[PDB]
Amino acid sequence: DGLKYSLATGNWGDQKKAHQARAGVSQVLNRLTFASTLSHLRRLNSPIGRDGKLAKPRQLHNTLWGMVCPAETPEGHAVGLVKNLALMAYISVGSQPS
Amino acid sequence: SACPLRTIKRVQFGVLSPDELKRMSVTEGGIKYPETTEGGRPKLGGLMDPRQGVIERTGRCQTCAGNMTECPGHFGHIELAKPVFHV
Amino acid sequence: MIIPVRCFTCGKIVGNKWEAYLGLLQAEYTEGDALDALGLKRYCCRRMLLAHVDLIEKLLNYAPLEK
Amino acid sequence: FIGKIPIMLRSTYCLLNGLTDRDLCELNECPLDPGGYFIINGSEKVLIA
Amino acid sequence: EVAYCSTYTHCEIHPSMILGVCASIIPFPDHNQSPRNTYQSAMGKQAMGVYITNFHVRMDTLAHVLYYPQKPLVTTRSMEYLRFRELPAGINSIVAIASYTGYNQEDSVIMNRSAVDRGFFRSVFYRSYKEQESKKGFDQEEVFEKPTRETCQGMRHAIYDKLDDDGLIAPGVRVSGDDVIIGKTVTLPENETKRDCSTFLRTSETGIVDQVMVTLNQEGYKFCKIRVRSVRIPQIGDKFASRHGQKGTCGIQYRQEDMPFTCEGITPDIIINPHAIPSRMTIGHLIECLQGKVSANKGEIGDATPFNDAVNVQKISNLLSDYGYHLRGNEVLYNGFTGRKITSQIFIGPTYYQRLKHMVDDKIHSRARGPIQILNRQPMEGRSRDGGLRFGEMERDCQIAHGAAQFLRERLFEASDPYQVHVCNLCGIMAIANTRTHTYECRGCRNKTQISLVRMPYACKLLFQELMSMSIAPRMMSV
Amino acid sequence: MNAPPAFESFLLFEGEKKITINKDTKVPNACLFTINKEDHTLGNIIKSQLLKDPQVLFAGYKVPHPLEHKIIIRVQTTPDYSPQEAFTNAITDLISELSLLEERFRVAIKDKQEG
Amino acid sequence: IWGIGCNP
Amino acid sequence: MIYICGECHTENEIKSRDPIRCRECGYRIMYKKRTKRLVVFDAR
Amino acid sequence: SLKQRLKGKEGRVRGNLMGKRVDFSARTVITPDPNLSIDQVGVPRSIAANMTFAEIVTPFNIDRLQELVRRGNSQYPGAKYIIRDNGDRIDLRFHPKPSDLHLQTGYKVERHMCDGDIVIFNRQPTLHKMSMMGHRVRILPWSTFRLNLSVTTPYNADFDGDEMNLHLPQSLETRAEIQELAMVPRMIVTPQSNRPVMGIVQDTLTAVRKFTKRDVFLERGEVMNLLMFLSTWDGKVPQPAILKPRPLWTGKQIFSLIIPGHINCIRTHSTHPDDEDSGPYKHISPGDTKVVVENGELIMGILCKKSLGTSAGSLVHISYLEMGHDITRLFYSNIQTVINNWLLIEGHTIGIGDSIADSKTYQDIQNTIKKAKQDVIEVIEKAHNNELEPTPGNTLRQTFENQVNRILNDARDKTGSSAQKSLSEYNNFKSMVVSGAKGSKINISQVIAVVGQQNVEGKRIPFGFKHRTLPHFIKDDYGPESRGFVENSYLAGLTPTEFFFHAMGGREGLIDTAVKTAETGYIQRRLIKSMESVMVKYDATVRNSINQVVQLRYGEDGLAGESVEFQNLATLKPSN
Amino acid sequence: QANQKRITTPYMTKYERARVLGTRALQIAMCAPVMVELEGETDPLLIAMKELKARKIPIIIRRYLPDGSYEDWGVDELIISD
Amino acid sequence: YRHLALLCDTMTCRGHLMAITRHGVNRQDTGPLMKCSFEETVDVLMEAAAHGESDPMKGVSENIMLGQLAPAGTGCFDLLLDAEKCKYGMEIP
Amino acid sequence: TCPNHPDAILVEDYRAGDMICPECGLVVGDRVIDVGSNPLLSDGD
Amino acid sequence: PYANQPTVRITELTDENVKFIIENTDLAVANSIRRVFIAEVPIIAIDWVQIDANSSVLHDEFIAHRLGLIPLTSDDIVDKLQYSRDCTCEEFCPECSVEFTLDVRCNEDQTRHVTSRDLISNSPRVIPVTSDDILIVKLRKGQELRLRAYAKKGFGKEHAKWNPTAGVAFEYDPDNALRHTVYPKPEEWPKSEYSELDEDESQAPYDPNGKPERFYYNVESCGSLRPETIVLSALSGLKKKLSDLQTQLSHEIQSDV
RNA sequence: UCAACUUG
Ligand SMILES: CO[C@@H]1[C@H](O)[C@H](n2cnc3c(=O)nc(N)[nH]c32)O[C@H]1COP(=O)(O)OP(=O)(O)OP(=O)(O)O
Ligand SMILES: [Mg+2]
Ligand SMILES: [Zn+2]
Ligand SMILES: [Zn+2]
Ligand SMILES: [Zn+2]
Ligand SMILES: [Zn+2]
Ligand SMILES: [Zn+2]
Ligand SMILES: [Zn+2]
Repeated sequence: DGLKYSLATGNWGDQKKAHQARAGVSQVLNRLTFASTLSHLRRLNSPIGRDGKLAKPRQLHNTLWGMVCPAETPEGHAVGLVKNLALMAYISVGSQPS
Repeated sequence: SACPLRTIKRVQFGVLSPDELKRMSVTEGGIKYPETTEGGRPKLGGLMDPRQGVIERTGRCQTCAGNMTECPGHFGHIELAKPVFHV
Repeated sequence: MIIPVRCFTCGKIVGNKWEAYLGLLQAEYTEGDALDALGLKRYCCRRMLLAHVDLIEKLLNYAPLEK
Repeated sequence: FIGKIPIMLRSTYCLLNGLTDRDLCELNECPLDPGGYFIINGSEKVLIA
Repeated sequence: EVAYCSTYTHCEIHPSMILGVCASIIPFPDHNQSPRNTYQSAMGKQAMGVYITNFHVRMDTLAHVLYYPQKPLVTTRSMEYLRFRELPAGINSIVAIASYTGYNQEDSVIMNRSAVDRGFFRSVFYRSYKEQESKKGFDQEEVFEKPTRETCQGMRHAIYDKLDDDGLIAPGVRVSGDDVIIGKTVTLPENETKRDCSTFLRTSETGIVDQVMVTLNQEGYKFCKIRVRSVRIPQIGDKFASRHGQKGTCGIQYRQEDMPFTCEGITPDIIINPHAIPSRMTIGHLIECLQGKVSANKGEIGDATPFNDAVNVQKISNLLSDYGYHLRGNEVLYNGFTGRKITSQIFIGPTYYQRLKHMVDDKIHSRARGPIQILNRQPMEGRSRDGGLRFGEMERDCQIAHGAAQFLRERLFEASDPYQVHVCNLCGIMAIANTRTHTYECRGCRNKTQISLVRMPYACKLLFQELMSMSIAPRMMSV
Repeated sequence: MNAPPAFESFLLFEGEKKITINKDTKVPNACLFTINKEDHTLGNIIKSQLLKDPQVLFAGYKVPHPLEHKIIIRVQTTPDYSPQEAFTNAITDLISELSLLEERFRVAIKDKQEG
Repeated sequence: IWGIGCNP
Repeated sequence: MIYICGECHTENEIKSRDPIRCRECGYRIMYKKRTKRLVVFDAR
Repeated sequence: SLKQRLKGKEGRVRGNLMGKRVDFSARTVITPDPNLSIDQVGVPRSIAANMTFAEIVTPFNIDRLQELVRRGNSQYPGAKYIIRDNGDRIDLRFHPKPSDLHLQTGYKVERHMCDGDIVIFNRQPTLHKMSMMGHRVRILPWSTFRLNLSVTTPYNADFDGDEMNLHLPQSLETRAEIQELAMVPRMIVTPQSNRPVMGIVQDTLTAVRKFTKRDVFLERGEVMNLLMFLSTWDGKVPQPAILKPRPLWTGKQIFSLIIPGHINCIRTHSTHPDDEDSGPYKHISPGDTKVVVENGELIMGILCKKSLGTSAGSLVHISYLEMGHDITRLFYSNIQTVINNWLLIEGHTIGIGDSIADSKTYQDIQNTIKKAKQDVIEVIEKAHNNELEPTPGNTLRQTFENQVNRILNDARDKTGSSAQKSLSEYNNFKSMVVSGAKGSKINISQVIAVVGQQNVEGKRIPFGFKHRTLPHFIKDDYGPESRGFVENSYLAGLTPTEFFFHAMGGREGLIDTAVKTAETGYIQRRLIKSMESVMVKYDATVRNSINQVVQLRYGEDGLAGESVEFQNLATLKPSN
Repeated sequence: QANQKRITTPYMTKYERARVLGTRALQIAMCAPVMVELEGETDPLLIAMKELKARKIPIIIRRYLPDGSYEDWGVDELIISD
Repeated sequence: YRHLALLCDTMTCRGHLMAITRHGVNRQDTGPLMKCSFEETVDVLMEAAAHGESDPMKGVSENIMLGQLAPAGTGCFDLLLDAEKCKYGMEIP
Repeated sequence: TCPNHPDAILVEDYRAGDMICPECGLVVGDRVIDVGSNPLLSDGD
Repeated sequence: PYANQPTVRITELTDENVKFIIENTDLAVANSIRRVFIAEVPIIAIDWVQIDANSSVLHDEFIAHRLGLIPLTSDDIVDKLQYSRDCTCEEFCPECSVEFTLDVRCNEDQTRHVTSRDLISNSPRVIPVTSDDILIVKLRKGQELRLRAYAKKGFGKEHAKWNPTAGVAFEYDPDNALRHTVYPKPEEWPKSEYSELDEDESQAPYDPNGKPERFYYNVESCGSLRPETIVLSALSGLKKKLSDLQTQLSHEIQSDV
């Protein structure tokens, strides 16, 4: 029930405690077009609040060259706060340091 | 309907007198019962008082024949055992 | 999903030509040569056969809802 | 038995893993479907990074 | 070369891989303005096409599938890995950048009605409705059955003839708005028989039932999903966009006779205003039209990888010159109405145009004396609930600026929440009033004579009562 | 949902007149003809033939709105000629032209085949 | 996108 | 009241308030069969 | 809590009292319609059928309302309800007894909205007073609201998925208020800037420039067709400008018939040479500029944004000031119709042929860029040798950036000027820029010659990586390409590094738009709330609700902002 | 106030014209007698416009000065803003 | 210039610079309901109740809240019926 | 409860939310639908 | 004040194409004839479909649309047939319609291509231009399509399914001599196939006296009608429209006076 | 009621 609830609701935590829960994770997959499905699967979400209008986290940064698509970002109140991976980008799964 | 139609020309704001609250409230003796349901649906002296307002969109409140439209609702009073600061 | 009858812009019947176009492509004709042989001359008609994607075969792969 | 873990589709532990496209068609699942989403309560949910 | 760096340690596989999935479908992205590539990234997500090949099996809400998807005539090499050819979203369209009748002005688009008749940009909209027969109630059972007006005390006057014995409408039956897709009945506890619990079609769906399924859900209760299919022929409100950020509605639809025609007889499927191009600087659109003309004549799908250096506009123009057309792609057009050659030569070429999900039928709403909210006794909100449009505070400020005091009064009081209250003259607090009894009395004064009727919005009455509950007394005195 | 039926473009609904002739008060010997359920096809031919007439001072056709189906034709003739007469004569001339064209096209067909 | 004095 | 079965495509008549299980396969996903009344489709 | 309910937005105080959801309102997508007049709006039939305006039965209108009642809800020009004298409402949909259908004086029949019903048209956000204007209704057979293109400029609406709200007044009193205060023709001129709000736009402006050229000559039949769409025509064909050899009218001759009444106006075309006024041929202009209208006849000049646009002294502004609002409404509509029907003969287009320039021009652009890059290199070498001297008030880094930006900007502008020289008369980009319908000289320059320097946060592209903009460039590279200068044009295509830098600039643009919307909304609301109650009393003093005198006369001269015009005193400047 | 010493503008304000025409039209719709002979005018608002042109509307406008006094200008006395 | 001068005059009318904020606007001695519509809301109402403030009902927002006709244009004046003119003229209906 | 029709069944309506006498069309009740608006676990709490 | 006498020369006449040149005619008449080709030549096409069983992947309305677009031979019967509105009988009868019936089921493992040949008509004259074949739908094993359809007379103004022509090519003044289109650069533009100029000269010298004449046509057919019959029927139909106008105009003229 | 996702 914990795993199922956190996936279904979109709140990352427990049912009793929503104070530390992070909303926006686990959205419903968009099936309007195959392009929308693929882009929804390969999506990054910056944690900076949308309500804040400070422009530094939104601007495209030089280090996003080849890691994140420069053009593809939502236009509106979330410009630059939602990003899509480039075609060749591969996020590291992780390994032991031993 | 017999009352003449008038337009408010001045609104006077003031703190409600406790005596005025007692007189104005249709509920008498206060809300003695936390439960909202007695005799099945209505709890006299409870949170859902038939005299306080119209319920179920078909009933009529005791004070007036509101029929869910005419009645503006009527206030009730709870007599606190010991006084409490208003925030 | 399936080759459209009657090319949209002009209206020439192009729905009878899809299997012939595929066969000519198998015969190692270039796509332009196949379109020329089929009689498609205006670029509006050639657009229909050249850009068509036959998804109905992929749909036919699935087993029928009622046998 | 200590519980159930939701399974991301077409991962290694899903039933669809290592199935030929014909077999995916036999299960009425599209060969071109990317995978990577959980089916929780009947709706496909995607974990945004 | 002239020495810049002699210590390169790594090399890029290809610069076009910096772009993402949605930006990779843009042809000639480097020839566009940057905000336009950003806008096309968003519009491509909303285009219509076969979303997945197993769409017949799936029962999803709001699924649109185009009749005749086509792969782009001018395609990026990276599109192959996105499988855009396998599952395309859009149709190559003969597009003329011209001003014909003024119905393509702003961003609107004149479309060919004959082409629309021949299947151009036709789509299907499937909507699925789910209902669960819940027996969890102690004495409430939501049985699936066909409600009967005489048997059921609670019922509605919408059409119930469609429902079969199981309470589920059979597939293949047309359903108009306000019809009963699924009939469900809750047995009513006899406190001392039936409150209707059927589900009704969304207004103006006007579709035919496609599939009806009956299963048991996770909870084990009987679960029924019904999918309704509606064909959607393009109209004069639907939104069409190209791959270069040019979005617009359909201004008007002219038949093939009325559309301008080349000497060959080709009439543009879509006419877009020339005024869109210059300010937006989407030259990629123009180069795609040129490459599409060359590709349709040559028979090979054009290459539009972002950074090629082997494809230039001059080379495309020479290639087109070989095939008998003007090198820059312009063509001499004839006016459909009169037959006279248009003095300016119009730029006509095939261009991949998409159809977005936003359609006028889903976005049209009208409200007149509909249902009102419980809390505020104000009109509901939303198209589904027949809600009225909000008259915002900025709107009321505009009306104040006009000086239209009575329109402002009607819109903010009489149209929304008219109401009457009885107020004691001696004390501003409202007084109890029995209209049927014709006895009006005020508590706290023991005064019956001095009561006056006051007309106020119900929201204002609620505000004053909420102030009273906070011990504030908003004594409204007529004097 | 609000789309007009296709047959509305060319079918007169009951109680509608194909031609209504209303005189023009502004200028002498001018009439304004309104043709219902017709399009540029008929209007352009009639206007052209009217312009060919030496006694026709003004001749033009207007579709008031493309969504609606109506032609308004304004004909102004010299004195000793009537706008209605000009309209009738224009229609007769167009019919004669089309009939002669049909005969010659049939002859050309017969000559092209087996000749 | 033009210059420093223009627009971005 | 004839339900086609998803798994084995065999029609099974089910009475009201009867479990939704197809005989000969046991599958619980049934589809209602196409209605007998016919709808006129304009080719347009 | 009670305080929580009242305090926040969407609470009773603001979300349910100051603004609230209303009945008799409709919303749908807006699409263009050149044939509709300025005041008319095209309403779909379904929206018109749902919305009903109650009409009192009078002896005058009892027959018409009786026919509407007989038609019922199903037939479109029908009545949804009958309201009796007692207040009883007879819904005609459910069967009414034939006795009930009978009407007598005092009954109120709720007829369906018909052609000519005044409505209020709104598009959020409602920034200014012109965003809510009263439109007459014309029912047309599709499901989109259709408004004239000139009315788009007040609403700031384009037909790319926009939507608008339709409010139908329900009483004769409020209908009259809209008719006589808020109709579109009455609000052509804004009091904000004493300029006309609405002007000829898009195809009609571009085509009016071409129509008004000296070159345009129209034969007899084309004149017939153009005059057919002129609503105010006297029925008299103007005498052709060229009687022999073949009778040929001129574009200005026909446009003179459109001009209302007798309006006198002198304006200058956009391409007016500065030296022309001083030199000879000042009145016989060689380029056919210096629009002059005498006695409501276009003597000379090429119309453009300046003459027919939304600027003070425009032909439309002088029409509203002199002729009145009604004749000006007819003026707008007639310009649109006649010019749009001429555009079928002439036509407009945008193609790659417009973007491409002569080979010599391309070589000149390339040479300018070459010498600019060399100059930037020389500045860099001076800076490295420390020969550069700091500008007063600026650090050496700041002054180096200043000089480098100056060199790059001069090169950018010079290449743009060369590209603009290359443009022919037939070039359509030039047609749209010269007419003012859309675009700018900058856009042509970027299309043809050089995209320009990409600046983020007021500087060249910053060193996101350690001391270099992108991994491909060498550390400590302050050169032109490294810091963002995009040498290639849009037609030529951006190199990949230039593509990324261009994306950075465009992202800054998008972010600025998103931020400005919210901040400006807050400012606007605060100003309105502070000054909402201030008004001109019958003393003509400007007083607030408290009756405190803000101003003794409005504007210190007691005049309204729309009537005033710019004028020159002419006693001030001259010498004694 | 007295009929003499009227300080307000003789011209009818735009808001006064709007409200007078609307109110008179509402009266005409309720079968009030019409002073001006109608030439086949059925719409109440148009008849009200005709009456306003003839200056026969039977309404006197009471203008409230900010000091609390009022000046009663009949519609005939006011010069039409048109 | 009229629109700029009016804002400047409202800000500096009182003699102290009145910011267009909750503080400056609400401090001015307007009606309590009008203050309630702008920002502070409930707190303004509580203070007004405590001090026995009375709303003059001359403001536009206050009249809009209670559903009465605003004192704005088309509400500044009150029309009266002219009996003598009603008698005169041709009363056709 | 149509006043002119003793013992008349009033048909419900969804468009305006009112019960209407079907034989005369009189609207009895103007806007009397509005919105029209776990007991198993435990009891009243 | 009288009609010009036109002439016609037929340069090419094939089974699907007619090229002819109309001379001594006004531009308005020629363009109207071109317009009548597209929108006012009557043809028989399917307009009513009742689908009994449709197990194909394409939905029912998809099949109906594709069936409508299928051309049907209407060479001689279209003149005899009456419009459904004209016929006195309720719905459809053999005088006002032609009945087509289609029954196909795939029992073989191989995919069955439902083609226009599977459409069966009760009337021999109207056949789906078969005497490859147009593919209506492809059927997997166990999938069945059975439908019944009626075909009605109509013209392209109603729907593009009744459009007799594929492409009507209209061109006048092949070498720009009336300067109806002003080329910015005359040399770049390709010469017309009908152009009579030498290669050196791009445009003919301007002729102020000249007016549009000698209009060039190229009419291609979908097989519904013979390409010659399209032209002849268009001329006859335009003549009928003008005659109906003349009758109604005479009625109005007499009634007013 | 809350959340997210779009549309300007
Ligand atoms: C032109 O200004 C409009 C308006 O100001 C209104 N609007 C839009 N979004 C918002 C928002 O979030 N908040 C508020 N308050 N208003 C908003 O939309 C603005 C423009 O936006 P755009 O720049 O995308 O218009 P294209 O230039 O893109 O037009 P294409 O070529 O697609 O038709
Ligand atoms: Mg827009
Ligand atoms: Zn009560
Ligand atoms: Zn074609
Ligand atoms: Zn009291
Ligand atoms: Zn089974
Ligand atoms: Zn009754
Ligand atoms: Zn028959």
